[PDB]
Amino acid sequence: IRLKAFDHRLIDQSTQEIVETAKRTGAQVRGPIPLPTRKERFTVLISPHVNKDARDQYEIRTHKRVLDIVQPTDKTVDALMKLDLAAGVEVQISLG
Amino acid sequence: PRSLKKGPFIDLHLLKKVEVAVEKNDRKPIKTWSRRSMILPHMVGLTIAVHNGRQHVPVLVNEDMVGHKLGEFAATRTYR
Amino acid sequence: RIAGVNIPDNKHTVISLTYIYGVGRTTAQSICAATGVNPAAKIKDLSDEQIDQLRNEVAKITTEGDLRREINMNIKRLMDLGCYRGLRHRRGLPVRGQRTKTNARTRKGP
Amino acid sequence: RRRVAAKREVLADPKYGSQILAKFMNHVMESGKKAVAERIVYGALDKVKERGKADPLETFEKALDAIAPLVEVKSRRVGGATYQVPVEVRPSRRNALAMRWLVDFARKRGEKSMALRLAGELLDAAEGKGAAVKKREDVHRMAEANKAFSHYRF
Amino acid sequence: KESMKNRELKRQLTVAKYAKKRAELKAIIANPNSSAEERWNAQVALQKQPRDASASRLRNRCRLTGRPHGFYRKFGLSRNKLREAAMRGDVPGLVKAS
Amino acid sequence: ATQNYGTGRRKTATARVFLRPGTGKISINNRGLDQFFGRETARMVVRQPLELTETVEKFDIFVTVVGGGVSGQAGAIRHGITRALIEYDETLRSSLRKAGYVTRDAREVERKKVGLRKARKRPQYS
RNA sequence: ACCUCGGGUGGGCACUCUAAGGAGACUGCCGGUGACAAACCGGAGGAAGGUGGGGAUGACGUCAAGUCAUCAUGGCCCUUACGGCCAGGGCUACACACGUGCUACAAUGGUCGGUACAAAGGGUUGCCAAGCCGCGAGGUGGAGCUAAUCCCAUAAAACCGAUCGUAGUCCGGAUCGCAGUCUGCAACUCGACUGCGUGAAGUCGGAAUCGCUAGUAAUCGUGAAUCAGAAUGUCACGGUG
Ligand SMILES: [Mg+2]
Ligand SMILES: [Mg+2]
Repeated sequence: IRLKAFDHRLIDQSTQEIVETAKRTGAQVRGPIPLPTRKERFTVLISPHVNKDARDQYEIRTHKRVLDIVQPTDKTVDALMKLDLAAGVEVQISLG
Repeated sequence: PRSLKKGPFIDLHLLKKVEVAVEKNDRKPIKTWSRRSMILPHMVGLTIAVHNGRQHVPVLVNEDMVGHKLGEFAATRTYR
Repeated sequence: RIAGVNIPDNKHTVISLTYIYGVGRTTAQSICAATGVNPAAKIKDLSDEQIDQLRNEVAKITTEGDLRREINMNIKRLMDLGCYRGLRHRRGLPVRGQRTKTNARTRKGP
Repeated sequence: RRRVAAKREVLADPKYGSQILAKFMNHVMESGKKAVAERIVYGALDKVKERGKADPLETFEKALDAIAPLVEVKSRRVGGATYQVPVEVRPSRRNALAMRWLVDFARKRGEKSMALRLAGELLDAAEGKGAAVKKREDVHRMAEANKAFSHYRF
Repeated sequence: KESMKNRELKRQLTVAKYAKKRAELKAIIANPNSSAEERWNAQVALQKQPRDASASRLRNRCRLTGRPHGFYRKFGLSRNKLREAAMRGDVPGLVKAS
Repeated sequence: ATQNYGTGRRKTATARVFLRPGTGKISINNRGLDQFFGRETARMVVRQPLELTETVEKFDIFVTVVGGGVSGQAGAIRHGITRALIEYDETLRSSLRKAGYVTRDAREVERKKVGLRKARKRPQYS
């Protein structure tokens, strides 16, 4: 299982929404593993007509997060996907 | 430049206004705005009116002009 | 006369062949490879035998007394046709398409 | 100008077991080329052991103390007349004045085989005929013409 | 201008219109096993198309503003409309950092 | 057991240092110590906390170091082995706090700032 | 344990690493100093000691500072053209003067042959491997790949051996002749690189004048944005110090 979102106050708060709501149904799912983080810097110029040394630089992040089942016997999380997706979490399934 | 896989270059409308204009021989200059094309041994001795940018200038085609394009014989900038 | 020109002494062979004016540095590394002369020895330590084989190679590339003659006609062909590459080459401007407004001083002097 | 400046220390010379030589090695390094400058200082160290039978540290110990000066001028302007004042060189400062004079005259020695340039500098200053020793004593002579300005408008 | 966005709108149509023959005409030429007689008549079909079909004639301008310089392709915005739209929390996942 | 784990980081390096009783076995990344660090003074700097605590002959030393620079890995071992020597007791604690070996050197590289060219160098005006 | 000796494999959750959540530092404690009061100077412990280092954060205002050509708008003019459309040319012209920037002027170097260690980042309209043919830039070839997996991708300086003997040079590389490949409908004015040849000025640079207090100056590489193609600039990350 792999998860992609934009802020750690969603994506690392929806794993407990999956770890609790799958281990309850009997199957063993281990602890989630972090991945390296995408970081993209964007330095943009700020003045309309030119004055070059005034700048401003941003950064867009992307948090990744990987789950790991042990015994696949539950289609419970397959129906509870619209619940576990909330606003900006994308879940590609790797049911190991 | 223009590597030998893609060997020659000439323009299409220029070719029919020359190859047919060989069959009725040199009694007129050829007024053409194109400058991207070379000259060829199918064209030795003609009269071309190459576009300066604001007029056409005549060209006396010789046998030893073959590799160079038409752009080296029209002017651009004066500097008197 | 020695090999077309005079050749210095107390030097290695590839450095000594460089002054023949029509052979650079990569070309003189082939001539000692094709003939068999060791560059690691000096030109003093060589034999007066195999220099003809060095002189054979000079009779196969060019000679500076005629290299400068023929390269002038390459310039001279560009001038008398009145092409743009020979148009500025008559005057003294740069040729390859450098910048002219400033800094092109090695074709105009001080 | 609040007084701020603390002290950082470099003391490392394992292949010879020295301390003055490591600080001298930093005055030879250019742009962080330490391993290049390390073998030149040893390269001009063994030529002295090749030349003199004594341990060449003591040749270097003697060559410092005939380039190192005692007093020097200090152009403190009164604000309406440019004066110069001969001042006592602080004991901490007087090491680095010789080591900085020594290297700059080695570079204009004009020999071949660069470690031989610095080799001849450390041989002369155990005697006194070096250009660093001649540059030392000339500034010593500048102080006594300046000695009238020692305390008075100083 | 407004008349200048409009003339570079229809360039995007004419590139995406043909878009398949020019792949084939450049598939013929690029083969070393291709015959030059099959290449020379393939040269004829390129130059008799209208020249506003190549991607090099296309110019990616800003979609809301139209300014040519200062365009990014991880957005669709200009250099100076991107700032005003990001301070209002619109662009998701985008913050300042150090 | 007697295996002792030691880590140490300096200038973006990281060294796993294992320490156990042996006879002078100094091996790093399956290489000898004189072979690994080619022609530098830091061949002895890795021994400097070891010969200070008079244990140069009494241990096996197994070192695995990653990342960093050439002379930055040698500093990682020197910081790394001092943490491995103080797993025993605090008898050699005062012998190393006074020696200035235990503190990790915090001096890391600084980022390029806008307007400037280097971290602090700026172009010339007139 | 296994191995074919590659964490290759079974395996392990010790670790490094990754990223979440926490503790730690407050002049806290010791001494002196002050009105013993703010504070100050020393001291112990400690990974860190006196706002630990860096970054974002710039008050009331100034210069009718800059921008009507990013956009928005008051007014004023054009509306058979001061608006539209399409070819070629142009902004890259060129006795000169000023601003920043790169190489150099050599022996702490120059070549040749081996050999050692990085971070950070981009890639399913793309990366484009192995093999393969080319003096070389490359051409075939098509894998793997939607990314801690695959590719970009070989870090360079350092080290080791050799020659080079300080000569306008085995220094320097401008100019220029000739021959090639790549993108693009198209390299003439006007692209970038490759081969071969030629080899300049330059022997550390007046009056003057600027940058910097520590992982800093100085020096060596790498990547990204824009982008069919095209960086000595801009932004960004590390070595040695
Ligand atoms: Mg002051
Ligand atoms: Mg590009």
